[PDB]
Amino acid sequence: MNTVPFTSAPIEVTIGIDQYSFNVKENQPFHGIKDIPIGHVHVIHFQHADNSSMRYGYWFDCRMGNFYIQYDPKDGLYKMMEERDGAKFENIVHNFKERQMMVSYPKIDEDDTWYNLTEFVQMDKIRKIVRKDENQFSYVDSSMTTVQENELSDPAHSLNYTVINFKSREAIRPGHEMEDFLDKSYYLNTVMLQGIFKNSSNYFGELQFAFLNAMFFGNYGSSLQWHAMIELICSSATVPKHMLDKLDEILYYQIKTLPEQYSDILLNERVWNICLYSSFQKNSLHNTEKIMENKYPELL
Amino acid sequence: GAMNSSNYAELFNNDIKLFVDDTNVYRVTVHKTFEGNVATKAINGCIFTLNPKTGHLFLKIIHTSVWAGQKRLSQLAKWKTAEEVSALVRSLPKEEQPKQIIVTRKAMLDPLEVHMLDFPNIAIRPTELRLPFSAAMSIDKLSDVVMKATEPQMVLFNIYDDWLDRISSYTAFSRLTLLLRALKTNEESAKMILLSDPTITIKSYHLWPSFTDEQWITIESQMRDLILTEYGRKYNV
Ligand SMILES: c1ccc(N2CCNCC2)cc1
Repeated sequence: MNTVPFTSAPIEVTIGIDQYSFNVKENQPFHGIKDIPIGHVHVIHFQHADNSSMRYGYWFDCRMGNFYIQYDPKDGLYKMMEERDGAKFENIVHNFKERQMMVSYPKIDEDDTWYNLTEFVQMDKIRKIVRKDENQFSYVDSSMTTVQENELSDPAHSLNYTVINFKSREAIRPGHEMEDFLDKSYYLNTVMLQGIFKNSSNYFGELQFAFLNAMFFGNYGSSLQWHAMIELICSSATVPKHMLDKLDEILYYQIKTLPEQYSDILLNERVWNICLYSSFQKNSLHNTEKIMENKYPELL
Repeated sequence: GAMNSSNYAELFNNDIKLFVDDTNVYRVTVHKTFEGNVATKAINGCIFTLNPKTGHLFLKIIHTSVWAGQKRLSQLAKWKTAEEVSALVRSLPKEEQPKQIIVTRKAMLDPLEVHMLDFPNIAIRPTELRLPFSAAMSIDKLSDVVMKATEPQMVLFNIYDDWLDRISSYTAFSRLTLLLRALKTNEESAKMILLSDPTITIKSYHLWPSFTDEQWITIESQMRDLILTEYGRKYNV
């Protein structure tokens, strides 16, 4: 189990770790988060008490270094940093644990929620979507726009998701216009899976990462990307049987985890109604359709 | 965006544009089978593609063979329309290609957009006008060429005959839409109006009779009466 120590908590902030969150008061003796499960990516995110605008946070993997948080009073945010002196870091952490000034990552033993949300998410792929190569961790916030959004303005601070556009020369073979537009299998399997992503694990990883940025930061272009990657599968007549089964599981846990009160904005009525009731794969998402109909029957 | 009353004179500016109407592409008669079931039999159709400024009508005849062995023909008809419009544009010299194409039914937007991805600078637009171009098959010579065709065929007509020698394209379009609206509301009466006087003939290379200016005002007045009337007989007013 790993640890993300905090230098201090100078400003009142709600701190999130994965799907957990807790309130820290201004100048409360908080010095970080312990017992973080190794083997998964994680995200630690922040919303200031004073300005609910700008949720922001850091994707990280504790196997890739020793990381800590320290407030910056000039830039006004909790920053993630790497400590390269490992003896210094162990000593700092051990002191903070002895004085019990850390919250414990509160994973219930029965609980596979985080695993199921991050199954295919790799830190190495995150870092290609979020370009900031000097750091091992990746910053995201509410306002970051996607590469495709900028096509329709600062490139260094963009989310470089894979561009998907159903009315593009990439999606549509000359001579197969009606075929390729009504049955996107060519685009999914040849262009995207074989051409760009290489395998469905990398595809599902981007999809899961887009959902999580949408949910934790209300990042609107992430939500667009999540829905686009769902729709491309559902609108393909020919999808590997194992991909459909795994998609159903993926979506099931995203819908289960979504806050009930955020459904109105984070869920696109047209994509979901199409995918569950009209698409080629309308009969292939049994778990997702059952939880959708029992939790958000209004959207449908 | 959408074409409507507020931007109606754009049609007659000097930016090349085409209206595309697909309402006569896929045409059927419905009948009973020997077993007493119902079946359709396709008949020849046409794409109605019209330059409103010049009166140029590129009439692409859709021969029934194009449907043979195909499924979901009403959906296929929109993509076949799109493929043929795209082929037409590609066949024109660059300086003759349209800058906008206006589809009379919104279901043509995606098929046309997809077929025209090679032409990002051609705007594909819908319209809020309820234009009467379905009545094109009530023009005798157009109906005649469609029904006689034994193979796919493109036929090039001026739908304004020689009108532009005397009137503007705005006035020519208004006359055309009035004639077509009349033919759509009551074909028999409309045609009676247009032909009742044997002395006014249709030139061999024209679609409509050779009315003088004064005769056109009479005709146009009679067509308005018809449309208001039939609106009477229809709503009882
Ligand atoms: C499309 C292009 C040209 C024409 N005409 C041919 C007869 N002369 C006037 C121009 C018709 C349709």
